[PDB]
Amino acid sequence: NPLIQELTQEQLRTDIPAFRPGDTVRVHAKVVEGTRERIQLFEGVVIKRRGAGISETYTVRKVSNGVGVERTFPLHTPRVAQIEVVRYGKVRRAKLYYLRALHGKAARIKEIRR
RNA sequence: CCGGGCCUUGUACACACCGCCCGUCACACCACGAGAGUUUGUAACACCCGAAGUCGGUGAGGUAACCUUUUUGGAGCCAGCC
Ligand SMILES: [Mg+2]
Ligand SMILES: [Mg+2]
Repeated sequence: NPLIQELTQEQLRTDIPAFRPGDTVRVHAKVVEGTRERIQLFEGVVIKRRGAGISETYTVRKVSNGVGVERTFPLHTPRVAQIEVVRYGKVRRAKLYYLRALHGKAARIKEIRR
């Protein structure tokens, strides 16, 4: 594990803010077609971060057209150019898996301003 | 017994009782009903969820007009939230 950290330190990334579960975040996710490269903004609430160092992943939930969507990303990708936090929600949890069963007015996170 | 004539009478008969005519069945057609159910539609009702929008309450964030010091603070407004 020390060797692991020493190896993976260079591919670790530092443009990340210290965001949490509960807080809304936009991901500038770039997708690749081979001929073009398009960034698209996936906004959503963060249900979980999990992992250590470079195995750290986080998921982001959205409700596009009445269909709950849930998109996991590794934290340290070159294919995610920016991670904009836009609300600092308050929760008493780390894993917000209760949000999968709710819809809308009950699935609302209480913003803090901090 | 048959036939004929005269009166009268009843009749749903009038090529006039060798008349008329009821009902079932067979055949063909038509329309309708009931029917295990199946399929559409309307209109409400009881709950759940709930867009936009008005209204109400908040608004430590943002804010050229107003008052203030002018060096900034306020009033008000807005985003946003409920
Ligand atoms: Mg006879
Ligand atoms: Mg019928």
